[PDB]
Amino acid sequence: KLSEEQQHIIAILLDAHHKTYDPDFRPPVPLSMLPHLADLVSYSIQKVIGFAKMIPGFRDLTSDDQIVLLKSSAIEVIMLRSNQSFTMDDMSWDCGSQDYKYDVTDVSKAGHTLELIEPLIKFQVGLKKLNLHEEEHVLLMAICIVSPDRPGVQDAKLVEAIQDRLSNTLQTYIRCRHPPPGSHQLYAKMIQKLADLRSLNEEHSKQYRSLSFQPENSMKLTPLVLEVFGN
Amino acid sequence: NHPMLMNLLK
Ligand SMILES: C[C@H](CCC(=O)O)[C@H]1CC[C@H]2[C@@H]3CC[C@@H]4C[C@@H](CC(C)(C)O)CC[C@]4(C)[C@H]3CC[C@]12C
Repeated sequence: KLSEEQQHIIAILLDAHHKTYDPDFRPPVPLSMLPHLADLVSYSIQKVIGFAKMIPGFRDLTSDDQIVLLKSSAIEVIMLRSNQSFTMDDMSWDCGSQDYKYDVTDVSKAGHTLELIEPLIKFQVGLKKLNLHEEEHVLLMAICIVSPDRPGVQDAKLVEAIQDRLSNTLQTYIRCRHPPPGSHQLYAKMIQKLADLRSLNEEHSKQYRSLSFQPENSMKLTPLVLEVFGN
Repeated sequence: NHPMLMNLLK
């Protein structure tokens, strides 16, 4: 049974998502797409921060814990939130028009190899196959951000208490509202997707470190990307 | 060390 509190949490996370996700940048053009896609990701980081600030209990963390959680999660949340614009019709992110339509070729021209891109595309396909409710999608984004196992977290106990309330809200939603048999081990498959995102984060960091030790490539980034993903 | 993040969090 979904408590008043649990429904309040879902309503809040749905509105936060609606306020910060909508399918100004340098134009789309092996690195030709890095200016455009670095701008897109930079913008997307700002929106992830916007979403995070509206997660019930996130405000009650120290500024230091908020920073470490957003630094560690930002790329995972961007990959995860991108699933809504992703289409299996052509393995592309279709943000409206052919201008802002991104296939394997496009996202392969921002200095990352198929060693990131191929798992990234397979992750989007896997996530489409789960066919999540938007309620489940936004809880998963919130659980992704507020995880007590991120490096540097000071108050793990408060982060864990917040993530446990979100997790309990998700498990309860799945049992009460997700149709069986689609609900069977759905919580476990969602947590596995979070593990896939940590793996994608690891591969991204490794490629980011290499790419961004080429100053000509670092030059094409944004100040926010350099602050969040590092120098 | 993260003034842009800090600013966006405010
Ligand atoms: C288009 C799509 C969002 C659509 C939506 O929101 O609805 C996003 C989500 C994940 C994004 C990719 C993440 C990894 C890197 C990050 C910087 C590169 C740096 C150098 C910062 O890592 C740019 C290249 C690349 C590959 C991105 C390409 C664009 C991707 C696929």
